[PDB]
Amino acid sequence: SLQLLNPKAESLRRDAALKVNVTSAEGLQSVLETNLGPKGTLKMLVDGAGNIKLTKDGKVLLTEMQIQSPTAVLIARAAAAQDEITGDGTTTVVCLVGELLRQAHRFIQEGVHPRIITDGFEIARKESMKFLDEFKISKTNLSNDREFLLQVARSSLLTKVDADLTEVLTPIVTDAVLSVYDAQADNLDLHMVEIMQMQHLSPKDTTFIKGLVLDHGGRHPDMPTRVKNAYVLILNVSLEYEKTEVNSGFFYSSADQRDKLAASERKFVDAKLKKIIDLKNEVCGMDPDKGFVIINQKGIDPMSLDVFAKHNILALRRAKRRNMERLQLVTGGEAQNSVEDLSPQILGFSGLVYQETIGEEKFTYVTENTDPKSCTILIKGSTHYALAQTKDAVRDGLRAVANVLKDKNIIPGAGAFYIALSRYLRSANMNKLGAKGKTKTGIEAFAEALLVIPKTLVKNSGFDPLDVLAMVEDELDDAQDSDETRYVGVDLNIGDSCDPTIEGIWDSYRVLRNAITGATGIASNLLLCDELLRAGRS
Amino acid sequence: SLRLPQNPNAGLFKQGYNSYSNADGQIIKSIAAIRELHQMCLTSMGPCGRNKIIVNHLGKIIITNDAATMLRELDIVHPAVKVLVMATEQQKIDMGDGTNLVMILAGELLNVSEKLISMGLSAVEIIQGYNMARKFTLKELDEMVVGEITDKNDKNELLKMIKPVISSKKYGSEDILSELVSEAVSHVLPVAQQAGEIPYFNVDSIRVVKIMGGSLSNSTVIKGMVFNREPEGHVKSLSEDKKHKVAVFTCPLDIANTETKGTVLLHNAQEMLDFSKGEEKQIDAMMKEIADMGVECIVAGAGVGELALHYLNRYGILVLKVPSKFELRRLCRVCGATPLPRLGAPTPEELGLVETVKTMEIGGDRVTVFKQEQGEISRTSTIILRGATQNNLDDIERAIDDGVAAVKGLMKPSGGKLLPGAGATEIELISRITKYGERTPGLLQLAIKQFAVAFEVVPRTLAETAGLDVNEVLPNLYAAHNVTDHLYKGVDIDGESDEGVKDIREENIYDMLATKKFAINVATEAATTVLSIDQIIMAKK
Amino acid sequence: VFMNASQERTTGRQAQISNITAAKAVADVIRTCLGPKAMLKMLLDPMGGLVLTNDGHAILREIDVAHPAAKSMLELSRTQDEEVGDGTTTVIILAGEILAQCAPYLIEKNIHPVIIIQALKKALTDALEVIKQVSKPVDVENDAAMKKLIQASIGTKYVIHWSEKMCELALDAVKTVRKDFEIDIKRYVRVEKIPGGDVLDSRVLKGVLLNKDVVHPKMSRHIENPRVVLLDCPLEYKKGESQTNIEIEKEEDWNRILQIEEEQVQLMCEQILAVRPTLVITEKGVSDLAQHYLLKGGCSVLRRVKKSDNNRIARVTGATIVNRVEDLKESDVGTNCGLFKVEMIGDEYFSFLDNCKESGLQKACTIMLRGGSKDILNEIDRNLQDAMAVARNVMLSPSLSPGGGATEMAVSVKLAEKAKQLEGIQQWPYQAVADAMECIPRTLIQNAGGDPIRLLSQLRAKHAQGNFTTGIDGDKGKIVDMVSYGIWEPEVIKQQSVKTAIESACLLLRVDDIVSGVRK
Amino acid sequence: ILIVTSNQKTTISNDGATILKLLDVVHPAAKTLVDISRAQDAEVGDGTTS
Ligand SMILES: Nc1ncnc2c1ncn2[C@@H]1O[C@H](COP(=O)(O)OP(=O)(O)O)[C@@H](O)[C@H]1O
Ligand SMILES: Nc1ncnc2c1ncn2[C@@H]1O[C@H](COP(=O)(O)OP(=O)(O)O)[C@@H](O)[C@H]1O
Ligand SMILES: Nc1ncnc2c1ncn2[C@@H]1O[C@H](COP(=O)(O)OP(=O)(O)O)[C@@H](O)[C@H]1O
Ligand SMILES: Nc1ncnc2c1ncn2[C@@H]1O[C@H](COP(=O)(O)OP(=O)(O)O)[C@@H](O)[C@H]1O
Ligand SMILES: [Mg+2]
Ligand SMILES: [Mg+2]
Ligand SMILES: [Mg+2]
Repeated sequence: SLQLLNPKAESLRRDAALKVNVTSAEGLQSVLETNLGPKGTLKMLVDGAGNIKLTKDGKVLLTEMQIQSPTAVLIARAAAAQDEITGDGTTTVVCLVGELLRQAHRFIQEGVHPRIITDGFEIARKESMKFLDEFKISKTNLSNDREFLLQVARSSLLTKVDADLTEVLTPIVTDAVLSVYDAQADNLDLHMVEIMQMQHLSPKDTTFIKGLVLDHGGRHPDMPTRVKNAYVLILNVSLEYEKTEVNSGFFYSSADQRDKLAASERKFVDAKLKKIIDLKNEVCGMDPDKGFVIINQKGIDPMSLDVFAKHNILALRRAKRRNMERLQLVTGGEAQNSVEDLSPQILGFSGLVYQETIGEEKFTYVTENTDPKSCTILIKGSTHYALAQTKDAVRDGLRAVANVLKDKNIIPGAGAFYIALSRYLRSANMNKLGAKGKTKTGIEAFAEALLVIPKTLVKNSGFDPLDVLAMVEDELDDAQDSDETRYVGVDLNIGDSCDPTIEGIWDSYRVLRNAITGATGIASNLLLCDELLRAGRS
Repeated sequence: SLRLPQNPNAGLFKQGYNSYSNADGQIIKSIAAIRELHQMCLTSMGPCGRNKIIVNHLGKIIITNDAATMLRELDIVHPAVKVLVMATEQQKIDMGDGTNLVMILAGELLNVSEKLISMGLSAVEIIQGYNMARKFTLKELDEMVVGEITDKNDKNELLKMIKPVISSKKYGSEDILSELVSEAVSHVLPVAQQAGEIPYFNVDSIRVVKIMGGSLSNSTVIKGMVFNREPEGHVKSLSEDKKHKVAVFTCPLDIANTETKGTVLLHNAQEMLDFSKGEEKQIDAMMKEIADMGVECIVAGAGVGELALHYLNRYGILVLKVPSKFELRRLCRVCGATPLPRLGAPTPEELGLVETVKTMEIGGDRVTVFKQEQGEISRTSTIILRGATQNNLDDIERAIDDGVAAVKGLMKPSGGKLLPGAGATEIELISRITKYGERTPGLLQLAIKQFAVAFEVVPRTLAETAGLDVNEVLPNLYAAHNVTDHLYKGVDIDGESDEGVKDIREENIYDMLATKKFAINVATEAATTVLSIDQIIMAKK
Repeated sequence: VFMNASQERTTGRQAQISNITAAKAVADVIRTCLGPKAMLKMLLDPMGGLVLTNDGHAILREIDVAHPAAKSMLELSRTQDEEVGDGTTTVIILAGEILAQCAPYLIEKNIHPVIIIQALKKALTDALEVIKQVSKPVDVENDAAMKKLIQASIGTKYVIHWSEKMCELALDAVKTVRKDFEIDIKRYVRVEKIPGGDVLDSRVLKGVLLNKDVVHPKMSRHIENPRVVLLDCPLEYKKGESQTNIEIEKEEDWNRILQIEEEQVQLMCEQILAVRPTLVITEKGVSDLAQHYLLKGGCSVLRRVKKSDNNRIARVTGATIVNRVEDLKESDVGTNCGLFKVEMIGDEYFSFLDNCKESGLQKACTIMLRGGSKDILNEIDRNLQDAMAVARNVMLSPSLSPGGGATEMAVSVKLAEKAKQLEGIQQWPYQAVADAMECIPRTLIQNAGGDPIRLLSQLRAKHAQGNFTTGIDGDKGKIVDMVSYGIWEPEVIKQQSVKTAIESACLLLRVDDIVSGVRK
Repeated sequence: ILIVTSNQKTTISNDGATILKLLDVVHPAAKTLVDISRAQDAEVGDGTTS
């Protein structure tokens, strides 16, 4: 019928559209499920320009590789919204949507309508929230213990790199959120940490710095790199020549006025710089071991570097926009644009400032702050792809530890929630059915589709999933024979059950929320889709 | 049964994407394919190594036995090779030599691990094996040190340092090039009774000025620098003043002009008559002050006007452009002055001293020589290379850059101690790691043994380039280590090498501790990445 | 320009590197096609058929590789199939490893490709010695052990479930073809197929099975004691050799010419009725008239029967190939025929010839196959060739070598122990022979899903102390001795595997350069 | 030796300095003779053919 409207159109309806949706989901599942867990494989995104990059997150794999199929675009957009708000759990979303469409399509072939199947997923979804809010546990984060944050960070960073690099990098994640905390307002910013890309000794030789680190060096050699006590000063207006906005030109009457009109531009430079020199000696004159550094966002005149070089003034330029907020948090200063009003109160303080010449560039290091409300992480590496790999590891690990402070509740990992949720969604007696023999088909499909996560971890480790889960369902049952909350997990070293809690594996509360909510919505709408169409004007 | 169903995941990722996962055979495809380029760096290894001519797409030909330099220009489509490419570049921008050792050791760990993967050992265990073997290698290298140096000032002490590095690249020239580099370092370092607290050193201190023609023996050392530039205005006196104050200007010497654009405005003809003399008297007020203090040389980075050049010719002041900004500051380090952008006039404190400046032709082209005697210098030197071809002089420059980079590798850390070279410490590490594997029972013992076998290429590669049998001198060398004297056993390269034993101290071949540690770490990290990947995803073009 | 060459001469070390990589690639295709848990392979030929199998020989027949070094590896399967008929995948998978292990040395320790050859002949000479010592004899007349010997190869195929019937099917067929030294040949083994039916009712029956029916309806469809007589000639008047041209002058000649056409066929039919046969099997076609009086005596006429099917009838019925009908006697007439009967099947008619069963010429037989489809028939037919091939080696050679990789592992241990006492330049290639012989158990462990690291380590620890018959159970993946496991293979297959694999390496190792595109 | 380049301008010479400069050499090994000839022409100015 569609060909009569547009001969150049196409349409798959009610059997070919369903196979496309399920095969595209299973095809996306079979490729991308291998990255799940610590034993997952590394992918090399080699584009046409030859750029090499190692990663295991499903967000960046699907972002660089354009998706041709229309179904997998909807799943990639779900991983984008998952990675956007949360930053973790993209591999669980594509596996749940692939398994839900697989388990649902098993029943659609048996002659069941898609409507009551999706109705069972929503009742099963709401039943999981009534199971999740009872399954979570509350802890007191006021103590600020380091042992809990390390093992929680180790659980997230083991799924990115091997063990020896995780042990070196897992203190860097815990050191990121030391001072950034507010009990009353409950405000916690993630963007204040600064990720610098540079080539140095090795990835395993990185370290945490308390204060700020800028990528700009001193232009003149005469200024001192070592400064024992520095008072920062924030500038935003550009010190160079700014053409008068209103078009203008110097028409000199004689040759004697040429150098005088050249000195007219020198007066406006000396006018705004004289207050800077007066600001230096206002604190104390002839004070050794006390420097004065200036951080400007816009450019600096090279003619003016001689003025800063004579008085031993460190000047940096072309700074970032978000760094202006980070200066006052680290150094404790105050941001200023003009130079009309100046005082020693607005100035910050720093205990140590130094520079290091690495290659054809120089990096400025500002450390030894009194009460800094921010910090930075140097991403050192032996190549170009390790920087992006460690950058994705930190950007995915910062969200896992930051959610512990946003909400004190935390779920045990190692597939404990998926295994425990399977039994609870078996038999809904008279709680929430809605109809006889209709909703229960979807309850069974949703319960069986959640257990693919612990099986996928076992497939990557190289053991049998049914054998290691037999003792596990069993362990949980024996636990039940005692009326006790013994949470069981999946250990990939020996192929046996373990306690998620005791051993050291956790998951964030918001990961499982948006993953189950996003997967159930996409799995529902794709089952409701009965026909694919295309139309347009080339 | 004619056309296949065409892999019904073809609705997924486009045809340009290629997957080469494992189980299918990715490891077997990779470790092998890279054996071609492994033989490239293997043949170019040692003092008798063969340089390789690489013609890039632009046509700039380069001929080198330096492996790194090679892989920068090679457009390599294989992604697994590129992990080894920029991993070697990290050694270049940092340590500066060994570019070839890190590539050979990184490739051999993949070649020798064929037995582990083929037998069926887990890939995750192999990464844990080499990591623990890497830690034992770093701890064990400190005990085999016998070259603890603390002077690092005199020229004869550098014969154990620079000459092994220069002996690798173009082995025939040892004493001549070592004299140029060692004499350059002595001019760079200051004269003092005790210079400590980590004195500063950089690779930009020693520069290389390439001159066409002349034998390599006729080269000499210059404390200043030499530019291919035409002087203007006059001939120098060369002994009369005995010393010359040199002002370096960033801005030019011209009637000063404004940033925003202006023009000449004249309301009447009275200003027209005085405008011709006003420009002359304006510069004369600023130029006469410069000549009062006796500044016999001016350097202006931008273009100098003819009006400013005319006033300087009669007083006999030397002029020079120096358009590039990087080489402008190096001249300031020689005289010991600071940049003075504005024309102005100057001061005794900011102006430096230069003994003499003389102009001649070294290879037919007129050049300006800033050589000075009895003057004070600080971090500046040059080596005038004379050679028959530009292609050969390019390799001498990188050999000197690797030589002075080793000086940066010594003086920047607290200790750059030596080690026995010529296939001496590598065979010792095979005995150490062989004994270490038996101490820890477990399934990872196979990885520890195969990690030691990868170090075998270092002695035999010197024997293969020497035209010797590997199955004779290599097992005979193990009998020499049975038992100080056993530590200084190495590989001989001579017609009398049938015995296969030559003492190291007769010729003083040594290697750096920090260079081999950084090479072993980057080599292990390079092999760690290639063995950790399983899937490789390509794209169109 | 110069002669048709020098396109891109692969010379030096890189030429041999491509051959080792190409030879290794042939074994990787059928790496999973070994052991009891081996996977099947469906290959698509360009004509339109399909070959479903796991035998390495049948797989490599259909494949086509445009490389000269890999084609020499392709021909080794024809060496094994047309010598014994079993272990073709074993030949291809072992050689790959031998070329691969010798490679490290060729590439790096620079041992010239001739010194490796001298090392392998001494390894080949020692391999036959230990294979002769490890093998134990077995009685040939023991039917209980013969059934377990025949089903050793069937266990690696689809019909292991019907192994109780296939061993009885193959044992009866081999003894029929066996001549009372003990030489047998599979050219009389009829591979006739019947699509459909159940495997249980499928059975061997003594005699032949035709695809045709009788010509005239009045022919007897059930004869108690048939008497078969083979004919080669046309039974009809034929044109004749020379330029003939009868010229007819009188009117009474043309009817005479057409009348002698009736009398000549009467003369050849009447002399056939001197012995009064019941069944006359003619090679070429038959006329409608001669058949009519063959009927006036009690014979039975059939359509043209190809030669092949008559040479089997000559050995079954005991008749001789006869063309001249005037020299037909009573001694050359076939006799002792059991039964004659024609069944109705929708495909075609089928005439059965049974034997009385009661030295002389060797008897032939036809094995009935009742599969599920056409590909199941061709799959089962190749299993009989692989199963009946095992029965020939025990008769030609009473020796019996242990299976399950125990024989090749025994070669690995003795060559490894003796390599230390073989001090010299030949030690490195001689020790590398054991590295490949321990892979043919490694492939079984990989297909079984176990870890070959600890199993092979446990294997070598128990092989020197426990016994020489230790091996890996392919189903369970544990160390189980072959004596209790009760599965054995002949020693002749082990000889051809070691000989053909090493002799293939000696040819390919001498390759220096490759030059393609010279001429036809 | 008479050489005529692609731009069609005649250039006759006896010494090997400018003969090799006219013929644009592609091969790197053949450029070695051209480099020493220009180097000998630049340094001394005699014996460029020998
Ligand atoms: N060490 C571990 N042991 C067992 N399970 C783990 C471990 N680390 C992570 N997991 C499981 O992997 C799942 C996803 O974690 P992760 O890989 O960090 O996110 P993503 O799959 O988005 O990269 C979690 O639900 C968790 O149960
Ligand atoms: N005359 C000689 N006798 C013995 N060995 C030598 C001689 N000259 C050079 N060598 C050896 O050749 C090797 C070349 O090493 P090379 O690859 O240049 O070092 P790197 O990898 O650090 O740059 C050195 O390790 C040195 O020991
Ligand atoms: N049940 C079994 N358990 C372990 N190994 C077996 C078993 N059956 C056969 N093998 C091994 O497989 C090899 C090939 O046997 P088979 O499959 O019969 O020949 P082909 O390779 O020609 O198919 C033999 O060398 C034998 O060691
Ligand atoms: N008058 C002469 N008699 C003998 N030999 C000569 C004479 N002139 C030149 N020669 C020799 O012949 C060679 C001439 O070199 P030639 O090719 O003519 O000049 P160039 O080498 O500059 O191109 C020189 O090696 C020189 O030794
Ligand atoms: Mg994660
Ligand atoms: Mg077989
Ligand atoms: Mg001449």
